[PDB]
Amino acid sequence: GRGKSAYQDRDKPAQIRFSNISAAKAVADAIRTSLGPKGMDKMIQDGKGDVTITNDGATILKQMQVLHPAARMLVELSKAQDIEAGDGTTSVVIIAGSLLDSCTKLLQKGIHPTIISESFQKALEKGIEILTDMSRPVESDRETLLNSAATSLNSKVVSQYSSLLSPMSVDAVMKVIDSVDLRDIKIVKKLGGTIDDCELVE
Amino acid sequence: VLVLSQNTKRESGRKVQSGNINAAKTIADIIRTCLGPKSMMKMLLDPMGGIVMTNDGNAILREIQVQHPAAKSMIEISRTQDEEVGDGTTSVIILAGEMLSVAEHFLEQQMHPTVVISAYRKALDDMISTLKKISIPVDSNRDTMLNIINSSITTKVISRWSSLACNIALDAVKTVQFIDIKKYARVEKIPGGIIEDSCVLRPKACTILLRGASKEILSEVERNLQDAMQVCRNVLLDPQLVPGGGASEMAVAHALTEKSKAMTGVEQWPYRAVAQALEVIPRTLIQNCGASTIRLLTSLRAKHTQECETWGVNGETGTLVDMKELGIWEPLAVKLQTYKTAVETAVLLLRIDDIVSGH
Amino acid sequence: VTIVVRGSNKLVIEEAERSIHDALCVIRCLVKKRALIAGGGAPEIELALRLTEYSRTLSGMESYCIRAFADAMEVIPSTLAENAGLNPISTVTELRNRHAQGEKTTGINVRKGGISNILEELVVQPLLVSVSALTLATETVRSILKIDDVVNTR
Amino acid sequence: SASVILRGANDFMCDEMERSLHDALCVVKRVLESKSVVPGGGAVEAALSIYLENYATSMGSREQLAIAEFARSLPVIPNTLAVNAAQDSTDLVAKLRAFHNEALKWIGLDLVNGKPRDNKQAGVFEPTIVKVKSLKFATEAAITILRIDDLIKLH
Amino acid sequence: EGPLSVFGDRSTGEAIRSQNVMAAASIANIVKSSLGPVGLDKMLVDDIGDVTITNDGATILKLLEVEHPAAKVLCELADLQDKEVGDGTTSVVIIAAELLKNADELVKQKIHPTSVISGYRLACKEAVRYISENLIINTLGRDCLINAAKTSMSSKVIGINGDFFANLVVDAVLAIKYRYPVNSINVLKAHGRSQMESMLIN
Repeated sequence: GRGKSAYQDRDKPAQIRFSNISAAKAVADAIRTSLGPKGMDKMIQDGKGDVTITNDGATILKQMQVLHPAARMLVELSKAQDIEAGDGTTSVVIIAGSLLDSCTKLLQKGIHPTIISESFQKALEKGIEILTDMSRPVESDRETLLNSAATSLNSKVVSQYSSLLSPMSVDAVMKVIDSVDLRDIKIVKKLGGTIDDCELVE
Repeated sequence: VLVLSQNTKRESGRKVQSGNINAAKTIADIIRTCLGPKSMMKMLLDPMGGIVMTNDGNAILREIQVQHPAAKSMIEISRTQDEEVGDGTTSVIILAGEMLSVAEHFLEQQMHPTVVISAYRKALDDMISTLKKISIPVDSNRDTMLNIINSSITTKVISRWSSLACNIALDAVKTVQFIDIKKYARVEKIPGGIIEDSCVLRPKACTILLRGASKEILSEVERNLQDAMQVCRNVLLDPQLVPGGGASEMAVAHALTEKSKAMTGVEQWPYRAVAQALEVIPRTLIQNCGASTIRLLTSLRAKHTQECETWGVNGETGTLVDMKELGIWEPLAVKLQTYKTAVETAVLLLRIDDIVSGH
Repeated sequence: VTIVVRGSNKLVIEEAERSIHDALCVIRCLVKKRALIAGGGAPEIELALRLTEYSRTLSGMESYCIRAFADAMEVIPSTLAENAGLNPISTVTELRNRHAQGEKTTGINVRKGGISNILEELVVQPLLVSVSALTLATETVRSILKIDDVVNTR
Repeated sequence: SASVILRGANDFMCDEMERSLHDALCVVKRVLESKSVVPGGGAVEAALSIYLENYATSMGSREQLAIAEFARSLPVIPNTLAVNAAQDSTDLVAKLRAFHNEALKWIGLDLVNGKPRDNKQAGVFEPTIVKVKSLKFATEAAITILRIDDLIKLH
Repeated sequence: EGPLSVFGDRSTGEAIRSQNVMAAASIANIVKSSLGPVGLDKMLVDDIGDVTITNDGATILKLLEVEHPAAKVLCELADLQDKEVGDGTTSVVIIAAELLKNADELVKQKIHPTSVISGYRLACKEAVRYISENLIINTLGRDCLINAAKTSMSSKVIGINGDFFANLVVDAVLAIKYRYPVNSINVLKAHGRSQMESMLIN
């Protein structure tokens, strides 16, 4: 009758879970088309008009007005993933939409949401184990450092001078190694000369 | 998809020839009746209760609010023609409309524009050579000039005292004639009295002092006089004159048609189409007389091909008579420019196969 | 340190800044973790395989869900072949097999139209990006799967 | 610089003759810009059409149809030229191909006459640089639109 | 969710890629009839009422009120094509649309656009080579220019005397042509005397 405030939403267990999965999965399949070296850009023209054509999931979700809460969760994954690793920001979202996709089946079957949440977590512990268990352990060594700095500067416009940007990125970190803090590596883009003249001021 | 801004109409190909041609043809049939001494002056009532009574095609096109660009280009055709000499403003419009009316037909037979236009532009060149190949070269000479200037003052509000105005225009033009300059004849109109109290004021540039009982009448005496001076400006550049009453149109027609069979090919039809189009002048002419246009056309080309070109449509008698004998002559320049301004317009108009607007 | 980035064109410099920024991120993630894996679907399938087995062994709702969890990993490689023109479903199973015969590095080269050794293709990502990915999204899925109500007046 | 004094009995004449004086002002230029040039009329596009058609059959995989179509999006130039020149596209277009592999490259469409003519012998030449940019731009133009799965313009 | 509230664009799936084709189509076909010596000019009359009758595809796409983003791409091509060579501006817009249409076919066959794109790229590089192998490398020619000058004026108001000028056109170019600077050929128009006395101050 009149127990809820005028104009108010009250989604029940079976009702709410549905909306969330939808909102998320919808947002996932949205940026799931820009993933990969052949991804597709999305022109994000907000209200003012300032377009933001970006391929990165995070930048896409951070420019998109998000009204529903559940889908905002994904925007948090993209941001976090882009601050905890940088790349693969589009993956965390897609996978998230998938994990939700398969679990729903279980829900519409007769599996309590909790048990599922417990199971998935158990698989996570196993997942991280195996992955890391077979990862090639690398070395300080300036060699391997230029490997994660070179193969990471390609496919872009800096690839033309990645051979120089890599060393600087290695010296910029090699010094801030008090764990590395990206706040001690002040970056300043100036207009003069070329990218081949760039320098790393200690 | 919105290839182009929402609500922006874009006619393409055949959808353009239709809306463009007709619109122009229709606007040409509006002032059509206002042709000849039997003109049917329309009473233009703007969207505010206005009452515009006139015969001139230009003045009419400047009162009728048009929206379609095609009909707008026409109002521009009458703007250029009306500025040069003045009269015949409806002529150039009626022709430009007909040419599109006869063209569209060929479009029905699926005659690609490229071919058509090609024949139109070339046909235009034929009329020019024709006009000169039959013009009657008349003398300067005060006497002649008078007649020429008179015929340019026998249809307006100044016709009342045309004789006086003539001597005034004749003097103003014969004096500022070095090629005569139409900027050396100052017109000093002064309200009061009758147009009969006028007198040319003398000089590398006189100062004609007109007089007008009213304010509207005085400005009219200025314009007609200027036109009376124009024809005089033509006898200095184009001392040629061809018989009016349609006599001209018929000639060029009978000539062009004959040339058609000599050229053959696909363009063999357009040639005739243009010639048959020139027949509208004598046709609509006799029509304003309530006589049989068809019948007249028959007897017209009849005695015309048999006994010289001196024959034309006599509206007062509703029959064909020797224009030359009656003393009906029109400056070759008058006709010269007409066919030109007409064909040209129609030509490029036919090149328009799309118009980017807003709605 | 203070990296000075001076270039001719702004779009060229801004790209240098962004790219170098990423050249560091991957390294900053390599400091707290000196590991690297061939990124390209290899790690996803590898997990999807182990987890699936980790399911049959565990058994019960646990197994079911887990298998589902792992199957959710097959999306990473599928999209790859998808956004490459290759048949997603077919390319995947193709990798799953070669992943058991070849090695963990066995991934999908979206530039050859088929399976191949990613470790020899010069395609590796720091173990951190991965580790995080699974944790980040997984916890979330659990954070909103718990919310049994969403009523906040107006 | 220069000073081409263009007369005219009427301003309406000086306006179109000035617009015409600019047409052959840029033709005479392209003809001497760069030594490399090609016989217009459609010859070029025609060549690439058949050649690329064979290239597709030698590549295989999805790239066979991808290149095939491309070779079908090239003869569209001479096809349209004939349409805007009052000529039956299909006819000239097809006839061009046969006359393009018989009298060599120098065989394009002469809209003026309306028949496969030797543009090289006729004098119809356009700086290859134009062709390059034409393709390059047009191509890149597609890749982008095909790279669009969704957008967000908002009022 | 309620991402982009009222007044918000965003096209996904086939609903968009298609819209782009038709978008490039309508635009293409437009200036498609303006190529050749018998070009069919158009009368661009913007909002302010200014009438602009032109033949160049670029000038048409720069005065055409376009709303859809994709269609604007063609206007950019007509721009790049106009600031690099000039003529053929319509061609780049025509071939562009066609390539798209031919693609849709492969699309309705289940061939992801990525596969097609890779096809237009390799084909492009090759199509250009096939051109480079048949590049008539001459040193300009006159006899050829006059013909492309006499027929480029035979459809307007200067067709009657398209000869006298055609010459004045091949002369003004070859005279101040290195790269032919168009800013060096002024066409001073003055009333008086027929178009026959049109001279070219040498």
